[PDB]
Amino acid sequence: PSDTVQTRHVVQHRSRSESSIESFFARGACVTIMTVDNPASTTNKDKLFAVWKITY
Amino acid sequence: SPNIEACGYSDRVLQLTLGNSTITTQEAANSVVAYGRWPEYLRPTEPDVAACRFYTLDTVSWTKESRGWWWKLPDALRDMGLFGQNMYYHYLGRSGYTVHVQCNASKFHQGALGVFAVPEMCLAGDSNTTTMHTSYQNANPGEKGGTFTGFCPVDYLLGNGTLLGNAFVFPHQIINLRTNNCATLVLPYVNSLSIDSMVKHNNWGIAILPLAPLNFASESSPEIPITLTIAPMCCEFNGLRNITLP
Repeated sequence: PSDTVQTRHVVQHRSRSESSIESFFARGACVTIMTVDNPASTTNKDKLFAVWKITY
Repeated sequence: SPNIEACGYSDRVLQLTLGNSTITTQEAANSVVAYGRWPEYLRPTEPDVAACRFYTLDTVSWTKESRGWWWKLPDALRDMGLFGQNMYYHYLGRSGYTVHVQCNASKFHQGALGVFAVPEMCLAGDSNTTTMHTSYQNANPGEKGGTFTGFCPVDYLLGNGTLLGNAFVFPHQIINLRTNNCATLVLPYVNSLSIDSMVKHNNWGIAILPLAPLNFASESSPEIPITLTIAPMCCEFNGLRNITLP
């Protein structure tokens, strides 16, 4: 109970698996939204292609 | 009497962690056992750590005018957690005391404190025929304590009518600024009975008077603080009464 010696800390681990590195980033998040289209008309801006540099 | 010379500065910081408390004493060594006796059990309910742990009284300012200070046991520690409780809930009670008086200054301050533990220290009022005299409340100034003067305890008369110079018959240590910073006095239970009532009778009496004046280098700290940490040792009390909660 009440105690404030100065030991290392107190006890040993207590389950910390969901906090680990692999599990910290195991979630995929949105990185970008690319906008294409299939126009019949000559739209040179949105012209079919959409280019995006892969960056977080 | 206390002609010791540990080291002079500081070496080892060794903390006394009893129960909930923590002290961090200047060192550990250099302590005086009153008469060569350790607080022992009556040859009862023994609370141990519950009651046996360090409690700190109020800190008082030592100044170039100070005449002294005095306290009573268990009296002072009557407002201390479990030891404060067990004192009012029982008709009995005997206890030892580890009076650990600390006083810190610099290599620039000079003076000398003599911590005197007077067993059965009744205070000045020259009515031999009718002693006790001063009211229960005056005689018991709690944790804030009382003070000597140049209820009136005269310093050179140790506040009882006997020349201060002979005070050195009672257990004591001299906190001499150039040497020791701490004073350790273990006082075992001393009274006419095997056990008695704490609320009415005062066992010991811690009296710290100045043997040397306080002189500080040019301009520094105008005053230095003295602290009294007291602890109940090997205590027992009989027997719980209608735990008359206040």
